Amino acid sequence: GFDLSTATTLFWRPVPVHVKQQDREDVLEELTFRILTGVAKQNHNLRILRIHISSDSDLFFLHTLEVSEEDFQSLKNDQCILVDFASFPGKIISLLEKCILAQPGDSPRFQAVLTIRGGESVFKIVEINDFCQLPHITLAFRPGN
Amino acid sequence: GFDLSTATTLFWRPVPVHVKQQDREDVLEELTFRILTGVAKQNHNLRILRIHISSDSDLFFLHTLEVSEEDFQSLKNDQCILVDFASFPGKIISLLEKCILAQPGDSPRFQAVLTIRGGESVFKIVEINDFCQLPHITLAFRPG
Repeated sequence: GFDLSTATTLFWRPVPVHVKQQDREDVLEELTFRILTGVAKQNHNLRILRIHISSDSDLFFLHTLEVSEEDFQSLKNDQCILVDFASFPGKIISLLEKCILAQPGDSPRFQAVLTIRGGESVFKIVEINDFCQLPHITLAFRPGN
Repeated sequence: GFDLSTATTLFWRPVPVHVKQQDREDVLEELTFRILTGVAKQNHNLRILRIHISSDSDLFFLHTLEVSEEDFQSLKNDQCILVDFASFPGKIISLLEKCILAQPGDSPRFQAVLTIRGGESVFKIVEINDFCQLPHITLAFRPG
């Protein structure tokens, strides 16, 4: 539903992700994240944020998230987000940066987690401090483009 | 149950708390927090953690939280706690210290949040950054 033609790519580079699957060991792999901002192909007046997860090893490992300004309102409440739709894609990049610059000796420590299931995957960026683990943001991705 | 005689207080001082009860203004008031450690009178091997929140008046009414090592197992799972029961009170104190030394111009900023909903009060310590608000720990308290 997203218009890839009239779209602006703010982010497109590999990001260290702990890919978790049920009844399987955790696989740490460099996954490619592409963050796009623009309007829908169905509506050129509705601003939609798009995040695409891909892989260099698996060509058809595709997970996609599309969030409009309307759905962000419910997401802002559940995630207790303190910014509006404008600077929201930027805050994702800031969190994604911490995962990239993450070091085993860092405290607190950030890492990207992607839990794959049947027909839905759950992506999140968590914090590992000296006490507990905190999910900074939780997003739901769908298979395909 | 809890042996008040053989109990050690590790923390007892007022803490700035943002009362987020109902849906009104973020009422700020310093509440007195007390963290005790001890064992059960029936089972000396069972270590017990006691947390007391107060408003400090002549009523001496206290909302208390009691977490034994058995209750800690269930608490460790939900809150994703990565430390043992021994270092657990010490980490709570550290978060309480951050709330006290917190300033409006800090980023990120720690603060204590209180919410009272029908008898049960929900206390949690959250982090205020440039993006969102994240609870580091969420504890339920009971009257008396």
